[PDB]
Amino acid sequence: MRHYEIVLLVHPDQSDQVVGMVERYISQIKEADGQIHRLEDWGRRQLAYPINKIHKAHYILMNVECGQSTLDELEELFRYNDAIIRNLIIRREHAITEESLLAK
Amino acid sequence: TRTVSEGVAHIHASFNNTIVTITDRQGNALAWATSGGQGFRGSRKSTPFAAQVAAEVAGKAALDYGLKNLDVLVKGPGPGRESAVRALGAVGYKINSITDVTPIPHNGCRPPKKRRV
Amino acid sequence: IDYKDIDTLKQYITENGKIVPSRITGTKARYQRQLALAIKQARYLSLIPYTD
Amino acid sequence: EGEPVDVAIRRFKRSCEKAGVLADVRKREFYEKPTQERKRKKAAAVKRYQKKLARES
Amino acid sequence: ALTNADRAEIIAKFARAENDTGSPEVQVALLTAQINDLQGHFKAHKHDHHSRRGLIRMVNQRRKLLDYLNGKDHERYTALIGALGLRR
RNA sequence: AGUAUGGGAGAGGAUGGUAGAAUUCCAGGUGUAGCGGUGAAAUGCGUAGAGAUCUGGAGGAAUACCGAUGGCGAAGGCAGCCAUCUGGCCUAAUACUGACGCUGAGGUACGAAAGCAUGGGGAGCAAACAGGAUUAGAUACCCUGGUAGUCCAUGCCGUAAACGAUGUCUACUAGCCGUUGGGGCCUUUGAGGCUUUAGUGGCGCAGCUAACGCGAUAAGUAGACCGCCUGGGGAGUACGGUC
Repeated sequence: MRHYEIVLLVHPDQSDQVVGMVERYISQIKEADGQIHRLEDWGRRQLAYPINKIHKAHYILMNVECGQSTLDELEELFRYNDAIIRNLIIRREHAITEESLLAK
Repeated sequence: TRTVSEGVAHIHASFNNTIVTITDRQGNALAWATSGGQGFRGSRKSTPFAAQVAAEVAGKAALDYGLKNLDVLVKGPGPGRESAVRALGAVGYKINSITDVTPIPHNGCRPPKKRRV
Repeated sequence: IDYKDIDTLKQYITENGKIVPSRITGTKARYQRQLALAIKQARYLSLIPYTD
Repeated sequence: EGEPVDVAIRRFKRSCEKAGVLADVRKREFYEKPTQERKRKKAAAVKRYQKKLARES
Repeated sequence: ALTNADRAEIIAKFARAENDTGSPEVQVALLTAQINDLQGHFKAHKHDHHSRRGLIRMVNQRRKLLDYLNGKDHERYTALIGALGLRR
């Protein structure tokens, strides 16, 4: 019942399987009511500073509407998935559907 | 024995004393000098001239390893920081770049009290 | 303004990473607050360096 | 390439002065209380405002 | 907290006249609903002193409106306190 | 005076997670004589090898830049980022209740730091304390170490130059120049100008004041209710009483 932007930085070594986890999370969100307003892959980039001795990583962006329970479950999954290093959850009011920058 | 073409010199400048150390890249030290080492013991340690003589001694020591070019990193507020680089230039080493590496905390520990001198 | 706009952010970020004062940038107060929040989020997400 | 070492040192000194790194360590040398910090900031603001008003008028 | 729908329902239930929003009954009902809702919050947060002041303000306002309504019309006051379960 | 619906700004409060700078320590590599400190010294420290630099790990506390005569809060006070719970305030025209108000003896709630009770934590700083210095003397100012405490949870204590040294509420009384959050109007080529509202500042007429000075944020002109004063010391003290 709220809009959220999800930013995930994922390990390059495990970046080969990202299509699996993204689909799994999409299914989990769709389970309750589901609203995936936007899903974007920024592409592999170089981290400004070494994060856990990883000089580069992959960036995922998701503009989603979901319930509070879905929010908690997603946070738990992000915490307990090792491949996902660093995540950001930001509550937003109203929807963003236009194609975001840095995704070209 | 080992000879390295590249060098890096750290000038640790403090109010009480000034120090210069020449190392190779990756941080393995070669030679070091101090104001007290070349005499000048006491409050005279802070004088810039002590830094000049220390830099001269350090350059002479590094001549054996024969690094003709060295980066320079100056850390800490102290007199003679300019004198150290001037002495290195007079010795003749080629400075690739000069930078300040003094650390600034992001509001960390409590400093000591003020002095009622 | 948002965190992702590194090109715009760098203009109001100094070379050392310090945020530029409103005195120099000639900006409105609300804009400066939004800008600083965006900068901090960006350097958390590792799109710009905290220092150097 | 051919810039003198003295000129390079002077340029580095000017760059450091612009950066203001040394002032941070000078401040960090000793701890200060909020009571003194508030007074210092208020006095600085008053002086700046007075100077600006004098220039304008 | 409380949505707009539930407030609309209390307004409809206690509205003396159409569009009536400022009646003592409507105001007292809204205050009582809000006070009961905050009861859940104050158990999870015992030391939130800054919001308890607003809760106290709500209670005082309800007391004032109830006393005014009692002065204006005794039967209405009895009906309202009976409907909402208020002891006084 | 109050209510419903739309919009806005904010370090307002409570819980949990998380990021980076720096300090201390621990372990590995380079390598040789000092390091530290002061007005000058000395205590202290260093060849079972320091200081310096790089690498890796542990832990505690606090949030650089932004930052402001800026913002929020009844006051005391509040500053990295994210989520959840939650109080107030500003803003436009309609709709609704119809004086439902102001103050307030008793009473009650909150209330910086220090201090107290149980359990935990302890990096840096540091009352007491040890030592080195200056001094006719040093019991201190300086220097080398250092405990309680500073931190977290759960309670108590109820005191500050807790200050604007100026109790709350209402109406009226020349002007000039700033700033923060809103509303409206005119230019235009998109940013400017004007007015209004709620806050926050600098000059200033009348008026007031012993003087200093205040001056639409009154200490001016008037009204409502409250607290408090009656030469200095003895004295916020003795006895009694409540906690």
